[PDB]
Amino acid sequence: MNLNATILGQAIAFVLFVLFCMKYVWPPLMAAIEKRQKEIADGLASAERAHK
Amino acid sequence: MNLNATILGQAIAFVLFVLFCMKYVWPPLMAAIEKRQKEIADGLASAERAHK
Amino acid sequence: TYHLDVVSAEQQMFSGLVEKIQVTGSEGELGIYPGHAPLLTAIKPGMIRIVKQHGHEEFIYLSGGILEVQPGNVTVLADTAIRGQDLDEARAMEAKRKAEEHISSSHGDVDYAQASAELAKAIAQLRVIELTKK
Amino acid sequence: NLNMDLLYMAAAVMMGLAAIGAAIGIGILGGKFLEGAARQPDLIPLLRTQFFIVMGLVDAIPMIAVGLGLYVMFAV
Amino acid sequence: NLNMDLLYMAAAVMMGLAAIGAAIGIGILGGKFLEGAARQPDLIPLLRTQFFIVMGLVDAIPMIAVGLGLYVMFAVA
Amino acid sequence: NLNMDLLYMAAAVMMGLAAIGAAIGIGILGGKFLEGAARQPDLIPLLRTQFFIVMGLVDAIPMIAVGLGLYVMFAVA
Amino acid sequence: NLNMDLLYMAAAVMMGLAAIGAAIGIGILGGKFLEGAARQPDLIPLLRTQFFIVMGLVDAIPMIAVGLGLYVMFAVA
Amino acid sequence: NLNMDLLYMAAAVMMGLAAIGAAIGIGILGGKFLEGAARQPDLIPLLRTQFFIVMGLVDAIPMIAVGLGLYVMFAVA
Amino acid sequence: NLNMDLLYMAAAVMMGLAAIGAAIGIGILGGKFLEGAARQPDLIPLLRTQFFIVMGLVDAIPMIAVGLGLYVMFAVA
Amino acid sequence: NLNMDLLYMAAAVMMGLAAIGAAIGIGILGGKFLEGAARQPDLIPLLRTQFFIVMGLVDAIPMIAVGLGLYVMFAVA
Amino acid sequence: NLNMDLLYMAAAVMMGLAAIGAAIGIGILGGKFLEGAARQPDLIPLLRTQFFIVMGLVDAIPMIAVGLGLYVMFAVA
Amino acid sequence: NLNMDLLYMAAAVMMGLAAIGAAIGIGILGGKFLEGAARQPDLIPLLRTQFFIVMGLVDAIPMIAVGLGLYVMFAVA
Amino acid sequence: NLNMDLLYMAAAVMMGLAAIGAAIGIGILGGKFLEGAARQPDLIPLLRTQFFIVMGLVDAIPMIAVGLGLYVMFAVA
Amino acid sequence: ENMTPQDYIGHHLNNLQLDLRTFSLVDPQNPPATFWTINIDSMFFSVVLGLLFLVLFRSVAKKATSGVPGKFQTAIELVIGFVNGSVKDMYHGKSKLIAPLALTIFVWVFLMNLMDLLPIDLLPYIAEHVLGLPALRVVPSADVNVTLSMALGVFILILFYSIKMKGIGGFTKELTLQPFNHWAFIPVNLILEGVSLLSKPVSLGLRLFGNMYAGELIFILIAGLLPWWSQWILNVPWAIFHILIITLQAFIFMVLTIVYLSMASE
Repeated sequence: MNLNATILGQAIAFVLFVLFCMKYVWPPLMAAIEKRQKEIADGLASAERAHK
Repeated sequence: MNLNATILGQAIAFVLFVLFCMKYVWPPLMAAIEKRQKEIADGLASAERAHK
Repeated sequence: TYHLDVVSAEQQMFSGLVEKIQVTGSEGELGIYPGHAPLLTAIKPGMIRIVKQHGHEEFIYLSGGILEVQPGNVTVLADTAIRGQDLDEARAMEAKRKAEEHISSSHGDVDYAQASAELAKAIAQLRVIELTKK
Repeated sequence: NLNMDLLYMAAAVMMGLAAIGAAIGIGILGGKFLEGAARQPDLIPLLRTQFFIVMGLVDAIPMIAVGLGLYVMFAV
Repeated sequence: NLNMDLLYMAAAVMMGLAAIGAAIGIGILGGKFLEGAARQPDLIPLLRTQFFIVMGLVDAIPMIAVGLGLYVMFAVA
Repeated sequence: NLNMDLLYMAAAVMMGLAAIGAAIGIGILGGKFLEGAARQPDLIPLLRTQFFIVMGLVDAIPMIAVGLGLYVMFAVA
Repeated sequence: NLNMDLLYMAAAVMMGLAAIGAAIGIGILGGKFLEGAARQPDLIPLLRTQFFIVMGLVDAIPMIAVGLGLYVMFAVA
Repeated sequence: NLNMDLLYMAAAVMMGLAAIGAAIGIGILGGKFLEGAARQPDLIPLLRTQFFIVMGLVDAIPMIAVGLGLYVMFAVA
Repeated sequence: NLNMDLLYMAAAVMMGLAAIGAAIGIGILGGKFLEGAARQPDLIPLLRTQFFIVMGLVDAIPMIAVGLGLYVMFAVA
Repeated sequence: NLNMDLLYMAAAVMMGLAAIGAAIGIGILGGKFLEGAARQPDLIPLLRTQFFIVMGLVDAIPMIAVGLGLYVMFAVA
Repeated sequence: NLNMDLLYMAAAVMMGLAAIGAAIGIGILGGKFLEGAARQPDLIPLLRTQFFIVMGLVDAIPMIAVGLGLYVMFAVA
Repeated sequence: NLNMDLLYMAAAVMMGLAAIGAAIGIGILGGKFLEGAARQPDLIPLLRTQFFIVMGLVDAIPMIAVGLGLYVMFAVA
Repeated sequence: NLNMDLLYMAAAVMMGLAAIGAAIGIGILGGKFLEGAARQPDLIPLLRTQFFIVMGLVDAIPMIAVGLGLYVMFAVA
Repeated sequence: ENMTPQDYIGHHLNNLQLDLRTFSLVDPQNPPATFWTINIDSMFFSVVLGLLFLVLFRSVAKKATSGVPGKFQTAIELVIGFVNGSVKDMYHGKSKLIAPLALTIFVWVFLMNLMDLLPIDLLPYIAEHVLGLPALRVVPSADVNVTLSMALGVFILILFYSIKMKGIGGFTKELTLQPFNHWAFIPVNLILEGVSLLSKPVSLGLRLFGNMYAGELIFILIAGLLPWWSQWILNVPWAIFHILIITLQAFIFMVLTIVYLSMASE
């Protein structure tokens, strides 16, 4: 067997894995990143309204 | 598999990473989070007393 | 299609022909349809959705009841019922406000269960005004 | 010699256990389909759709075992 | 010779496991059918059709196993 | 000779597993029939019709295993 | 003539699987019979009739396995 | 050497499977008896009278397998 | 030497099979006992009586197989 | 060879079957325990005492096999 | 030759047991999915997401055996 | 030779039983997970938490078996 | 000498079976534990306590079998 | 390179070690038997990933603000909240150790598993052809010694807390009298509770290992046996599948460590 061919096949397999992660695993993360702050985001503003 | 000195060498790294995480990493992070939650707490307080 | 009746001692709440309905239950809501098995059923706080022939809908909150189903003519013998325009989102907030008061009010476990049911009722009212917007 | 009849026995073990798994997992799944059908004749096509979805998952391993059983048996 | 003995043992274990799997799989599916018919017998012709539709998939593999068990015993010998 | 030793054992595994599949399959389907009969008597003959319909399908693969175990025992060995 | 020892092993596997299949088969069928009797005790002599009719089918294949295994154990060995 | 040895192995497998069959089949039948007893305890003496009838059929086949197990160990040796 | 040394394996098979049969048949039966107990908890001593009734029957065949296994170890081998 | 290795294999069969039986029998019995404890959350101390009564019987028969297996490994082999 | 005729059986054991495990485990989970989807159809997309998630959990462990089974059969031969 | 050959079979049996045990085990909990969610959709993230708790407990022994399977096959071979 | 091959097989059988029994026993008991939450939301700290108490009993014998299997593979073999 | 499928798979399970009694690197085929022979590559990546972890977290922790956090600061406060939530739900004691312990287990095990997704030859190829090292394989959790080292750590914590929170009198009571209560059963009860207690952490370590060893092996198999034009279509589904495994194994090792210390102490 050609070991360089195994590295070729592994390269293509990594590329296609990256392409799935980018489209299905990362955006749930950037969603949750924005969401973490967003879930209690208005909370800080709500505290000042009571003083008003 | 084969027992080896790695079983001992890795235990040092683990214990030391836990001690440093306990002192340096965890208290300042939880301090910043709780300081935020507390502050969103206190605004909701003022409303009840003022209205009464 | 089939017909459903809905009543409480204080009033008839709805009656008419329905292509379909969705109804609260004990272990959560269920869909109901002409072909559904004749399931006599208990009810916890929630709503019923009333989709009449040619697909036109109404959205009723229920305090509680029982959904007998011998026939295709089915009935809900509700303990108390209010529709999603007979209540409003402010009235559902008043139900929630009463629930928050009841949570504050006492230590007793059955009182606490009554307060928790009042919360579930209040959120079911809010949900029915959301269903009414839908 | 002794080699070939033992190959036929190994193929029989793969394709037999595959028969058990593919039969019982669909018996268990189809009974729930039939009770839902008897409860919801209105959603037989919808439930049947879901039934094919999961059926494809149940069959996934047994068909590998069957394809290898045929290989061991006839191609080696 | 011994080759026959081992080929008969292979066909026997293949058909035996096929018999267990196929008969218990249909006994479960059918118990569900008979209960759904008892609850309301108006659907017997309808459910008995869905019954055959599912039972078709139950018997797919076991009849591959039987077809090859028979082949091993009568043509591999 | 060595042939009868292994050929009887092959037949024995064949009809033994067939006895498992046929007894468990009819045990489950029959228990559902008897509960249905207790639940709604006077529907016994209708349910019995359905029970014979499903029972014919349950006994299919086990009877092939029986017929071939009889063949191996009283024909091959 | 070593042949005698394997025939006892083959009869042992036939009668062992037959005792498992017919005992768990009648255990499931009878448990459904007892729930039926606990619900409708005035129906018990009717359910016993249906239970003996189905039980005659549960023991069809196992009494063949015990029949031939007892034959193998005495007549052939 | 291994002829008398294997006779003991055949008895071990015969009684082992009969012990699984009888234990499981009575476990299932007695569990449904206990659940009918819990639902209608004042009816227990009748259901108990039905349990003793069904249990005898459950145990009848597992006890002929044991009898042949003792025959293989003591008489055939 | 192998003639006695394998009798330890014969007893191993006999009583290990008995152990799985008994432990599972008692698990099923006691499960239905504990559910009956939860449904009517004033009733426990009566149902527990019926449990001790039928459990005796569950363990009889396993217990004789355990006794014979121990005999095969300490007396024969 | 044949003396020591088979004794370890016998031990392996005795305590592997005892692992199957003691683990599955308590998995089943304890699930019924947790079901009753959910229906009647005032009963948990009573039901757990009943569960210990039943669990003792479940574990007693496998413990014979486990203790004897340890005997076979240390004292015999 | 004598060496290789057993590696196809090591493969057969790994892929048979992993096919039984993965198929019945997914059968158990999927029927519960179709049941809950029958009670509240609005949830069907939600439940479908939970269904594939837990199915990803169930199938992960049995698949490994099939992977090495392909290694053994086509690389170890 | 057998010191090489048998190790592959021993690993095969280790990863076969590991695959059946792990695949069958969590399916019941996954079932109560999906039906419970369909019944009480408000509690889903809570029940999901509890699900993870019981799932991480079901994995210990099958992962012991499969990890040592890869040890037997690759390190000692 | 050949003897070492059988020791790995013996540990293989005893540990594989212990993985079967601990996986299914925790599956069943942990599904009843999850299921118990449907009716009420005031029991997870209690039930999780009881669950660990009974689960401790479920895997113990499997863990014994595995511990002896480990001793056989590494120390004895 | 002239490696056969099986031979290359071999060299992909072959390991490089350093003999502490001679400071020699270890040959592709001739290991020293002495256990003082450190698996250097897995130590190197293990400690470097743990260093990276502590540098990344300290760089935020020394600056973190309770206003609306920055994009990076948010991704750390998320995992902090996620870990705290898991601890608070399962542990009710006063001890300051348990929450950072949970954190370090989660993030370090996570980063160690993350190595498995890379192309299996990338770093080994560079380490042989650029650096000239006689072997490399990079996934740290894919070797027993680290996972048992972490498990033995947790076992020492389990012992400490069962001794501290309830003493030798209580621990000896629980270990002897349960489950059969009567003093008559103490010799048997010792067996039943002892094998359970000692197997729980050892099982936790090997529980993670039994996944990452097979994980890497599966990638090795797919890269060794199949031709390149069919390697990709069968590798990619395993990589996508193994993402869920790495995430669950990290979560599991954390959660189970909290479960064990909670059940031990309270």
